[PDB]
Amino acid sequence: DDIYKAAVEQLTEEQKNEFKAAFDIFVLGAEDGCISTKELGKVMRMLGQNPTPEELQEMIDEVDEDGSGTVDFDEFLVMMVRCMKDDSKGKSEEELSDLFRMFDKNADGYIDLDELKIMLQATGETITEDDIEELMKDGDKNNDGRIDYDEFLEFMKGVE
Amino acid sequence: EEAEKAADESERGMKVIESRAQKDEEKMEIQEIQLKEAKHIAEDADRKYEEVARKLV
Ligand SMILES: [Ca+2]
Ligand SMILES: [Ca+2]
Ligand SMILES: [Ca+2]
Repeated sequence: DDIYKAAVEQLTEEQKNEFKAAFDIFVLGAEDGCISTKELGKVMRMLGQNPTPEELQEMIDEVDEDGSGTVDFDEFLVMMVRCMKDDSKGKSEEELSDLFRMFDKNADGYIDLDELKIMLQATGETITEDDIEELMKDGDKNNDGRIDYDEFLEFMKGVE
Repeated sequence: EEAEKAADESERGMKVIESRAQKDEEKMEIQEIQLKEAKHIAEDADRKYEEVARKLV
């Protein structure tokens, strides 16, 4: 969703207008005003490829932000921009160890919230408290107050 | 006489092709009804499948 929404916001206005037009084309005559498994499969047939039902479910689950089981415009942009794989080309294991070490400056084996916050402060961008909390949750899985190396590895999916 | 022959054949062509066109119209209506019914059934089946999959998980 991270790279997806980033690419979405990177779209231009004319592109988003074409996306809205294509959405109206896909939901043309629909009954829920959104693209569900039925409408997505209909579009896939209209194209040529055939999609597995479980695959259609898993895809709609990888684009929704609401919880409707259907694809709306806000999710149409994600479903129409996810093509480029932004989170590919994972950094080398040595580079990952370097990342963990420099995030664990005091040499302890854990990236406490203080290190993450000072890092966000150092980056220079205006860090919002909500951003801090969301990143802290994304890293620290068990919510013990620190990001270990396994939780840090988990922090690298959707990141590049 | 040739013109009369052509006129008679043409009248028959009108009757048969108009019957064809009406049959095509009825078949299009029937096909649209069947398509809509199949689409609604597929939507219902997909919703029930999603529910059953959640329950299964
Ligand atoms: Ca949705
Ligand atoms: Ca530390
Ligand atoms: Ca933790």
